[PDB]
Amino acid sequence: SYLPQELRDELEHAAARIGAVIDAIVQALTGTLNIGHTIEDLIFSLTNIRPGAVGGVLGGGSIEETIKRIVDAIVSGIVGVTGIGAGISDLQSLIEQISSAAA
Amino acid sequence: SYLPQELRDELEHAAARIGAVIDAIVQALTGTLNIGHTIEDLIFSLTNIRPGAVGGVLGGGSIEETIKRIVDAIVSGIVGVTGIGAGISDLQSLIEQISSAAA
Amino acid sequence: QVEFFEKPVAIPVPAWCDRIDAIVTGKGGEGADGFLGFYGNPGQPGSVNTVTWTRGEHFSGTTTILEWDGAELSIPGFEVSAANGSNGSGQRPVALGKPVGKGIEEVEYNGLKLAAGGDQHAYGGAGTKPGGGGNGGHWLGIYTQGGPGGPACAAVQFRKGALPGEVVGDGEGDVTPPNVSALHVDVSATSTSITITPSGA
Amino acid sequence: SGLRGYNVYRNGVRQNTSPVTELGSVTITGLTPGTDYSSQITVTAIDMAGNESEPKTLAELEAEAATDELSPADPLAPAVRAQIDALVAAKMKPTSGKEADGAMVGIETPTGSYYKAYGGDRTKNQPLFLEQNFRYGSCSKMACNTLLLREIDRGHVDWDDTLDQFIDGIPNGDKITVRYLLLFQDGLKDWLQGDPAVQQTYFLNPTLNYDPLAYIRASTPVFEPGTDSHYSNAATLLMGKILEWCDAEFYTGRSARELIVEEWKNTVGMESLHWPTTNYMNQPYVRGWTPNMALPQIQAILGPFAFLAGLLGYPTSKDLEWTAVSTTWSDAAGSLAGNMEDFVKFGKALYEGEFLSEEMNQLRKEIFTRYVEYEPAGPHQGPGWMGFGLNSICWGHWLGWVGNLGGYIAVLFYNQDDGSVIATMLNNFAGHADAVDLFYQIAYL
Repeated sequence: SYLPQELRDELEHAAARIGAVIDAIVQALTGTLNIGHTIEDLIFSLTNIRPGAVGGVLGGGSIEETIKRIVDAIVSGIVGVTGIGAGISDLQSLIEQISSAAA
Repeated sequence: SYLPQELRDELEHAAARIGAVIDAIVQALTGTLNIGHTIEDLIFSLTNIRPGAVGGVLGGGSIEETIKRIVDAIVSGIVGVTGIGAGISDLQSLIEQISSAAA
Repeated sequence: QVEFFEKPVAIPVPAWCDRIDAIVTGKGGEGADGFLGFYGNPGQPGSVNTVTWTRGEHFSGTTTILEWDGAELSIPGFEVSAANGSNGSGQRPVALGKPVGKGIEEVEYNGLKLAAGGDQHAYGGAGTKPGGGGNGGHWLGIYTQGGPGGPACAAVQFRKGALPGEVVGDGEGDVTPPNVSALHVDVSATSTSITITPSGA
Repeated sequence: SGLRGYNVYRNGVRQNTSPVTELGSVTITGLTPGTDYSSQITVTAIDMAGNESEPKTLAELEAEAATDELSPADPLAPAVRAQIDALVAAKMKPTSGKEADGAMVGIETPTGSYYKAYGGDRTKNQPLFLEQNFRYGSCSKMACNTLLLREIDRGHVDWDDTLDQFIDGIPNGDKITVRYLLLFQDGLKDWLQGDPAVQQTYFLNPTLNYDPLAYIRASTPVFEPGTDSHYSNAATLLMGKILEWCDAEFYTGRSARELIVEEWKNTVGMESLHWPTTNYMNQPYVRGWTPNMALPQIQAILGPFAFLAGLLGYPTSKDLEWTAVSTTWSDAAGSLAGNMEDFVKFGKALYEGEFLSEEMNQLRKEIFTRYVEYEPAGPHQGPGWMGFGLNSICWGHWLGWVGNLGGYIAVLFYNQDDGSVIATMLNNFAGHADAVDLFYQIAYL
């Protein structure tokens, strides 16, 4: 009469569902294959989110692919052949060489 | 027999742990230093995630460092001296000058 | 005329070219894995070596080729390379702060300049092109493993005419260790440690 | 071409992590005392191109790389040590109803000293050892108050000066004087010794970050300043604000985190002393522990009179590790860390009146306000009275503090007449009565 069965059956798991929700967040954001994470790991996860977990733009599946396509397209347009695996140092180098020839 | 000690000692904190999880999410995503956040503060946090919380690409620690490095590198290739604090207005201005000299 | 190499290639030296200037970078080191309450140490950045090769003295005729093997830059009868950065050894406690994978600086030589590879701040992130140190790892998920080192690169300039005050070199890059005959050290101690301050080379 | 820096190798292993600079430094560590290492340590310069000299051994540099001789501490008599060891055993986990996995005790007297570690911290094959760091907790209040007393000695603050001169927006900042901070006559509410909503967050989420100054600026005072004396964390925090103001108007600008560690680490030779900015403290450290406990039992341990209590409850199923905690929960209270030898040096420097004039060092031993009257539960418990001084809590002829932060209880007291120091440390949160009771038993012995 004080604590009904339909409440008692939910309380059976409520404490464990909070741990399951913490483990679900840490796995999605950091890629752990473990169980029993802490609120410290939750804070680490939510302050170091994978760029693979954020949806992309302009054709990218992720924000990692989106930025890589943008950098690769500038570098591919300057070098004149389609390619992959460029960096931000290539971007500065190749634009410095085109700016010089334009001047 | 109905509600064991090993359950009762977990139920002791279950309601508080949900509030601690809300407080942890809001702090990570907005940078508050408070306690006792609501599910409204939680929706605000999850719809306004800091770009400092999302890990970067191509050397950036965050997506904020990644985008700043890309824009600063293009402008530093055009102007020739390595620099920082470029904007998207510089990016359009300085690319229009190269385009004119190249034509 | 400037070319950048980051994959094995060979190209002919131009007819007009009185000399070739080159900057060459080592591969970066791989970062160490973290553990629990310990990060990995990041790998060190590749070394940077520079050379000028002059026509008549080092190369002649129209048969010449400039050949980059992926870690050494070469012409018939001469070659230049830079030492690979040391791998990350062991672990760093959390209280000493997040590992940073250091990049190669803005090196400049005879009016050819190599863009600075930025530092890598991502946990276990790959080293930046050129030659950057692979960052040290954390211990959760995809952040556990250390990053691979930044790949080796060359920047090469085909040039005409002398520069102000230039004198033709031996045709090697730098092959010489620092002069340690005047190296000096200050030492201090406790009951369980020794502190070294080296100087003067 | 160009020097990149220097690499130091010991026995062929590079001790350096990244090239040392032309007047930089590297520390080689875990060396055995007294031994010569001038044949083990070797130095090499490197160029930007990666060229490396063959190593020069420190003998060839004529450098005296021998480690210092071990300091000969004059020991206590073995009949006293046997009794101290029996006293510590009566507080640790093998005894019925005690939760402490391990303990440290640091005793110094005119007739000799004894530093010991006991038990463990749940690492597999590693019992406690005296090189390990622990949380000093609210013993940090003695470090904070003392620098304010030095600052009063310099006339940079007078006793009657009020909070509005140093910081904006504190409740009753017009009526709190500096004397009322030092003597805990500020009426301000406490965020860890009160407020169960805050306390649950501290226990359940200790790595969270907190603004306790914002809590003060929101709070309603418990009493008007000067009408009572009651234990305050807000006081020591606002002393940190007065000291940050001093480093702006005099000296050179610092935070309280910086100024409190610089002065004590340089003056008292406390080489391990630090204030953690991460959730963890420096290596190696004692791991800290707690039983899982009810909110009514957390309130009993975090309360102002907690060490008197019969904390024999909570026959719980399981324990939580409590090594990781944010120093923002305590700020100028709570936050210092270091090892047992440095914690006993801190007690010696508080006895000797370091930082203070001969006039302050008299005044400091004599002005007091009530903390708690009590009835002694046994013969080793002292006068039935304790009081707050200008930089300590008194218990009979002893001056000192009792504190915790997370899984660590630490006690530090010195005899005002004799100059003897007793330090005690328990690595379990449940130990808040036991470590203080242990101090009383060593003092009575």
